[PDB]
Amino acid sequence: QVVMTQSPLSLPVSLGDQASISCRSSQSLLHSNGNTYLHWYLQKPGQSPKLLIYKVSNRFSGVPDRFSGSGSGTDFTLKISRVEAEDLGVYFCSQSTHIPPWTFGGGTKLDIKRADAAPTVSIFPPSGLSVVCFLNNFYGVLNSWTDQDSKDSTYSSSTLTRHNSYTCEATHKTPIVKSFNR
Amino acid sequence: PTVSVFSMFRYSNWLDKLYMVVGTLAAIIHGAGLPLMMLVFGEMTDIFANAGNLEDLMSNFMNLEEDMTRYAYYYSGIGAGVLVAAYIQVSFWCLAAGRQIHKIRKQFFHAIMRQEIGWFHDGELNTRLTDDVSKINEGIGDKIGMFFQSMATFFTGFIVGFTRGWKLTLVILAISPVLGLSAAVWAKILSSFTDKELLAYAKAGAVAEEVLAIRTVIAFGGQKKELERYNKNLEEAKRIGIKKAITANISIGAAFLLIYASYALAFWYGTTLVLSGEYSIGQVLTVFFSVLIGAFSVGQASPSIEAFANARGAAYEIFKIIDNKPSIDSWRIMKLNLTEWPYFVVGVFCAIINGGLQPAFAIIFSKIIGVFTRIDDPETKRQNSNLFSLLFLALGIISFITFFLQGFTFGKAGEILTKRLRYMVFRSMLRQDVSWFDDPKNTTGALTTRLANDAAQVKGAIGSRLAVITQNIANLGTGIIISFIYGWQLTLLLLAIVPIIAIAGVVEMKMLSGQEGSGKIATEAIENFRTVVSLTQEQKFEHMYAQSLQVPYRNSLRKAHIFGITFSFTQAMMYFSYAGCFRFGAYLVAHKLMSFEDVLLVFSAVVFGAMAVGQVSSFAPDYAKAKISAAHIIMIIEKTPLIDSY
Amino acid sequence: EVQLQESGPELVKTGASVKISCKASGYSFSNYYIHWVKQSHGKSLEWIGFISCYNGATFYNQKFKGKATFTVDNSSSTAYMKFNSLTFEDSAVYYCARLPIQFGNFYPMDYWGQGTTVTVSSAKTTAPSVYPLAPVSVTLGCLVKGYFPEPVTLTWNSGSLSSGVHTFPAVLQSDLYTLSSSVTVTSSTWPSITCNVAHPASSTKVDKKIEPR
Ligand SMILES: COc1cc2c(cc1OC)CN(CCc1ccc(NC(=O)c3cccc4c(=O)c5cccc(OC)c5[nH]c34)cc1)CC2
Ligand SMILES: COc1cc2c(cc1OC)CN(CCc1ccc(NC(=O)c3cccc4c(=O)c5cccc(OC)c5[nH]c34)cc1)CC2
Ligand SMILES: COc1cc2c(cc1OC)CN(CCc1ccc(NC(=O)c3cccc4c(=O)c5cccc(OC)c5[nH]c34)cc1)CC2
Ligand SMILES: CC(C)CCC[C@@H](C)[C@H]1CC[C@H]2[C@@H]3CC=C4C[C@@H](O)CC[C@]4(C)[C@H]3CC[C@]12C
Ligand SMILES: CC(C)CCC[C@@H](C)[C@H]1CC[C@H]2[C@@H]3CC=C4C[C@@H](O)CC[C@]4(C)[C@H]3CC[C@]12C
Ligand SMILES: CC(C)CCC[C@@H](C)[C@H]1CC[C@H]2[C@@H]3CC=C4C[C@@H](O)CC[C@]4(C)[C@H]3CC[C@]12C
Ligand SMILES: CC(C)CCC[C@@H](C)[C@H]1CC[C@H]2[C@@H]3CC=C4C[C@@H](O)CC[C@]4(C)[C@H]3CC[C@]12C
Ligand SMILES: CC(C)CCC[C@@H](C)[C@H]1CC[C@H]2[C@@H]3CC=C4C[C@@H](O)CC[C@]4(C)[C@H]3CC[C@]12C
Ligand SMILES: CC(C)CCC[C@@H](C)[C@H]1CC[C@H]2[C@@H]3CC=C4C[C@@H](O)CC[C@]4(C)[C@H]3CC[C@]12C
Ligand SMILES: CC(C)CCC[C@@H](C)[C@H]1CC[C@H]2[C@@H]3CC=C4C[C@@H](O)CC[C@]4(C)[C@H]3CC[C@]12C
Ligand SMILES: CC(C)CCC[C@@H](C)[C@H]1CC[C@H]2[C@@H]3CC=C4C[C@@H](O)CC[C@]4(C)[C@H]3CC[C@]12C
Ligand SMILES: CC(C)CCC[C@@H](C)[C@H]1CC[C@H]2[C@@H]3CC=C4C[C@@H](O)CC[C@]4(C)[C@H]3CC[C@]12C
Ligand SMILES: CC(C)CCC[C@@H](C)[C@H]1CC[C@H]2[C@@H]3CC=C4C[C@@H](O)CC[C@]4(C)[C@H]3CC[C@]12C
Ligand SMILES: CC(C)CCC[C@@H](C)[C@H]1CC[C@H]2[C@@H]3CC=C4C[C@@H](O)CC[C@]4(C)[C@H]3CC[C@]12C
Ligand SMILES: CC(C)CCC[C@@H](C)[C@H]1CC[C@H]2[C@@H]3CC=C4C[C@@H](O)CC[C@]4(C)[C@H]3CC[C@]12C
Repeated sequence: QVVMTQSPLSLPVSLGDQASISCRSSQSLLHSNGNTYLHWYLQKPGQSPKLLIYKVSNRFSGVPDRFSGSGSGTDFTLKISRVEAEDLGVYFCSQSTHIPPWTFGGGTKLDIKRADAAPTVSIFPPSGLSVVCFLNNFYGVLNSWTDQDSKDSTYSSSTLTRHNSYTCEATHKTPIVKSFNR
Repeated sequence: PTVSVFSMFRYSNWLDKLYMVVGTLAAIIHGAGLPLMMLVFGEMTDIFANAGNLEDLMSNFMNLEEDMTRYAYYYSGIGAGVLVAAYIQVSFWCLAAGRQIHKIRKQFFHAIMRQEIGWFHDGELNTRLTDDVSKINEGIGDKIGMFFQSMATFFTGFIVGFTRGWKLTLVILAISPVLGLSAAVWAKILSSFTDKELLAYAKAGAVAEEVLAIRTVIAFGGQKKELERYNKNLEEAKRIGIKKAITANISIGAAFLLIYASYALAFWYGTTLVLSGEYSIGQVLTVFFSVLIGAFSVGQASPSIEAFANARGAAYEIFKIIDNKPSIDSWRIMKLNLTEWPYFVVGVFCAIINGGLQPAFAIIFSKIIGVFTRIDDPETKRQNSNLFSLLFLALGIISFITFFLQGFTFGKAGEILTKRLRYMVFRSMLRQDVSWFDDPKNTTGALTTRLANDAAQVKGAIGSRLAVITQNIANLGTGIIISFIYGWQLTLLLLAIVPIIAIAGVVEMKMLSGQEGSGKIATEAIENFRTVVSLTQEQKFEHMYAQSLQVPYRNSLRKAHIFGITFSFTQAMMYFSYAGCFRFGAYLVAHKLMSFEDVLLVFSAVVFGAMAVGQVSSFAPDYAKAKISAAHIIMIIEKTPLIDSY
Repeated sequence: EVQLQESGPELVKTGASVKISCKASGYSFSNYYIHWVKQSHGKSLEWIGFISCYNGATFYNQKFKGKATFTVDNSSSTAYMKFNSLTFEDSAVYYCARLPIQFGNFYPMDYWGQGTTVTVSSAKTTAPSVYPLAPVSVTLGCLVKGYFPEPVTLTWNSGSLSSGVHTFPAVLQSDLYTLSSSVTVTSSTWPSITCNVAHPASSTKVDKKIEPR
């Protein structure tokens, strides 16, 4: 029942650069036969997860030399030398030493690193009550999140469904507040 | 000068034709039984391997016995079918051959008594009557069934291999030609072994019978001259025998090495395919065993064609004669070979090593299959399979070397002993007196057969016996010990059928090998043909011949059925051994008292150990006859004459 | 070319049962186990169990024992995973992977299926409610509320306005989905546009023009 912990849930990278994804196990993954059975798979949206690395460092047949694996014990690392456009996805690790329960890592999505940005936070009163907040282009509550756009690689909403003071705090890591009265 | 193919069965009626047709049908059915058995064996091996892999995976056999009941049923069904088919084939072909040979004998003697005085040509006619009909019998008898059974085995094995795994089937096809060629050479050497031993001595036998046919030699005092004349041809015969002991043994050792190298190559490629995930170990077993046994059988059935051609040749003259329309129309023994202890030591060592080759093969085979009945790292599995393939190749090399060495050493010791015994016997006979030569127990024929047979049979009570016993011990004793170490319950069960498996091997070797009154009337008629044709006793002599043939005819017609049933039962026992052994093995593996590796080890070391024991013991000569001939030779050597002429 | 083709996405009702498939091609089917894995949204993959493609022997995770059943059809060389008494916590993406029988757990899951999306919900078909959103550059947008099931092909000006649009993914709001859309256009074009929502499952087409407050 090994609990595999992937250190970076999200990892922003850039084209033609090195990326490193870490994996930590709650128990030593070295087998009695001297081998460590940790494998790295890549999963793209809507496609089957593809085996990249197996047994810590061995490259699967067909995988380019871009991908390398290292580590031992309870600390492993997958390294991509030059992040190409065909490498964006979810990289997850998997152990096979301690079964029946095959366990997998949480996964690591590769975001594309660009310049920092600030959201264009706007609000809208109802036109059934429902106040919406649109936080576009940044780097009873119900939230949704868009994916990284292909053009500028930027994220973009909230909905609350009395009191006249209705505000929305946008405490980004770069706070912004927008207010409106009925 | 041979007769037509469809002219040799001219004396076969509707019953003989039906016998031949049903016999070849049953022979095809019997030949198609071993590849089907290998298919079932591969499926059962796959069951065992999958169960073992799943058990090794879920560490931290519930359907095995139920699944093995079905395969025991399949084994038993194939065994009963093989029983029936082999009985039908053997019995029917034997019956057809016997009836046709009876008719041929009667017609030949009828025509011989019908010839003219100007026709009556030699000796030669008697030898024709007693040997050409036996040649026809050997040619039109069980050997046609052998040929059809082996053709069926070859075709069925290759069809099974191609339908089960065509890549491995092609890989073993690439070596099938040399396998069939080695099997054919093996069969030819085994079939023409005694005839060549007679041909080697045929030169010295003429000098022996000419000198012994003796008063002139005693009077003129040329005993030393004739002794050296005999000793020269004895040297020649000994040289020819040593050359044969080299050649036959190196050929059969090359055949053994080829078998084991085929094992090595086929298992290396099959383990590659299994580790790649394309094949299963049971599929590999099925393909390999089917194709290999078929390729061996297709070469094993090569002396049948030679026997058929010899039958045509022998029947040509007989049919010409019977179609002639004449004008008129009316410690003490071992000491004898004590000077060959350097040969005997090497022979015993090589026989020990050769006998120990079967348990070593059992161990290596069980280990290479048990590699795939457990789960492990891919690299570890590949390394183990490579090591065991190399071990198969080493087994083959050691088999070649030790087989050739044992054969050559024992054959050279036997040839030296035979030459020495013949020389001393001829010297003591030349030293004897006319009072000894007049004794009607000392006939010229009896003395010549003492020189030709007894002197050549004494080695059967020393080297042959010692080699056979040593090999059979080093094989079966070590196999039984290892099987008791690894799985004593399965060993105790298989010990009950060990004797039947050894007897099956013996009976099958004798079956592949093919192992008085009427002759007297015939030779008297041929010798006194002038007086017979004067007294017009042709029809009466025909009657006496036909009445003297009746008891041998009935004996042959009964021995047909007897040998058919015993051969079929001994063949079906080899099939029932699978069912019994692997049913008990399924029980013991499900109850965790043993593993499939140890089951395979016990099987291969006990069942096939006993089969090899039987195959080897089929070559052992008669020990009682050998000791009687040794006593005869010793008394003639130690006989001292009264009127000494030396 | 090893391929493990899985069935399409399936939307079922709560408490019912459903059987998903994984058809293998390009290799010896009977030499591998087929493992089943479950991935919920925002969660790591979780191993359900495996079946032997040789005879059909199964092993289940102790959590899923009883509510999942593995079967195999060696003729068509397919594996099947059947649920029993489905529930909301069963809505996830289910993958099939192959594992060599010769090296169990000593060898990775080399090939996987593309995944089968199973959405379990008891709600019935509903009509989407469209609500414009205008302020008190100009940002506008019409929100879709209380529709079922997926999807709704929202569009701005029937495709003639495809730049500066942000259609956020639909999120479940008490057995009914909610979707939003944003459009930022220069201050000259508004209030001097129309959003079209199309729900094919209910066969609804609603066109709404944004009007200033
Ligand atoms: C009819 O021909 C022959 C007759 C004889 C001999 C050789 C012949 O032919 C070469 C050797 N004489 C001397 C005693 C003697 C010494 C050693 C052996 N041990 C062997 O392993 C052997 C040796 C020769 C041939 C074979 C096989 O063919 C053979 C075939 C299948 C299976 C076998 O074992 C598993 C075989 N084993 C042998 C046998 C016997 C006895 C008479
Ligand atoms: C380790 O694995 C394996 C090992 C082995 C085998 C298979 C394996 O794996 C599948 C096959 N064995 C196979 C042995 C093997 C070879 C050849 C034969 N032919 C004959 O006897 C034979 C055939 C035809 C005509 C005649 C005769 O006119 C004849 C006349 C007189 C005396 C004879 O003899 C005593 C005669 N004999 C024959 C039998 C048996 C070898 C070892
Ligand atoms: C129903 O079974 C059988 C029926 C018959 C025979 C053999 C059978 O069993 C294989 C022999 N036939 C006549 C041709 C003939 C002669 C000899 C052989 N020599 C061998 O195969 C063999 C030799 C030595 C060692 C071993 C093994 O350590 C061994 C271990 C596991 C499995 C095996 O084989 C499936 C093994 N084999 C052998 C084959 C064929 C007549 C009927
Ligand atoms: C397994 C099956 C197919 C075998 C069938 C074999 C049949 C066709 C054979 C086997 C023994 C044969 C019998 C043997 C002897 C005789 C005596 C003879 O004066 C007339 C024919 C007759 C009565 C034969 C008839 C056909 C027969 C019964
Ligand atoms: C005289 C008679 C027995 C000759 C005919 C031989 C027959 C019975 C043999 C020859 C080839 C054999 C087939 C070879 C391969 C396979 C595929 C396997 O997955 C099932 C059995 C099956 C389908 C075999 C059935 C039996 C078979 C058809
Ligand atoms: C002399 C012979 C014909 C007697 C009868 C033998 C019968 C019972 C045997 C011979 C070959 C056997 C077959 C060999 C192989 C297989 C494939 C396996 O996956 C299922 C069983 C099956 C299909 C066997 C069924 C039983 C079978 C047909
Ligand atoms: C003529 C002599 C030397 C050889 C006779 C047998 C030949 C035709 C056989 C024996 C081994 C066979 C090869 C065995 C395995 C493979 C791999 C497969 O993916 C393609 C076919 C291929 C490459 C086969 C081609 C045909 C082959 C070379
Ligand atoms: C000279 C006679 C007696 C024997 C000839 C044996 C030949 C045909 C055998 C021996 C070794 C065999 C090769 C062994 C391994 C491989 C690799 C595999 O991926 C394709 C087939 C291939 C390339 C085989 C082809 C056939 C082969 C070359
Ligand atoms: C069947 C007859 C005609 C020929 C057999 C000889 C050839 C084809 C076989 C016999 C033993 C075999 C070898 C056994 C073991 C090994 C070690 C492994 O790490 C690589 C392959 C290699 C080196 C095999 C190559 C093929 C081989 C050399
Ligand atoms: C000749 C008689 C008296 C005894 C014969 C003993 C034989 C069968 C025994 C003795 C020692 C054994 C070997 C001991 C160890 C190994 C290493 C293992 O990884 C493969 C088997 C192998 C190579 C064994 C093969 C069988 C073997 C050679
Ligand atoms: C586990 C141990 C005790 C097993 C010992 C097995 C012994 C007793 C067996 C194995 C091989 C056997 C021999 C095999 C062949 C022959 C030739 C025959 O013409 C006389 C018996 C004789 C000479 C047998 C005697 C008994 C024998 C030596
Ligand atoms: C050569 C023979 C006669 C030696 C004597 C043993 C023979 C008779 C065989 C036949 C049946 C066999 C038994 C069959 C089943 C079992 C149950 C198992 O859990 C232990 C072994 C045991 C008890 C076997 C012992 C050996 C046994 C008794
Ligand atoms: C329990 C142990 C000792 C094994 C049992 C002994 C077996 C293998 C022995 C005991 C008696 C032996 C038989 C004794 C005599 C002959 C006649 C000979 O022309 C061929 C071998 C043959 C047929 C032997 C075969 C092997 C044999 C059956
Ligand atoms: C009398 C002649 C023809 C045969 C003598 C041996 C017979 C009776 C023996 C040999 C092997 C035996 C089989 C071995 C194993 C099993 C499996 C078991 O679950 C049911 C009985 C069954 C199927 C046996 C039936 C009887 C059997 C076929
Ligand atoms: C008589 C001997 C020499 C040959 C035939 C052996 C046969 C009859 C033997 C060998 C193994 C045996 C089986 C071994 C174990 C069990 C389990 C037990 O709970 C019921 C009987 C059963 C199923 C036996 C039935 C008989 C059996 C199949």
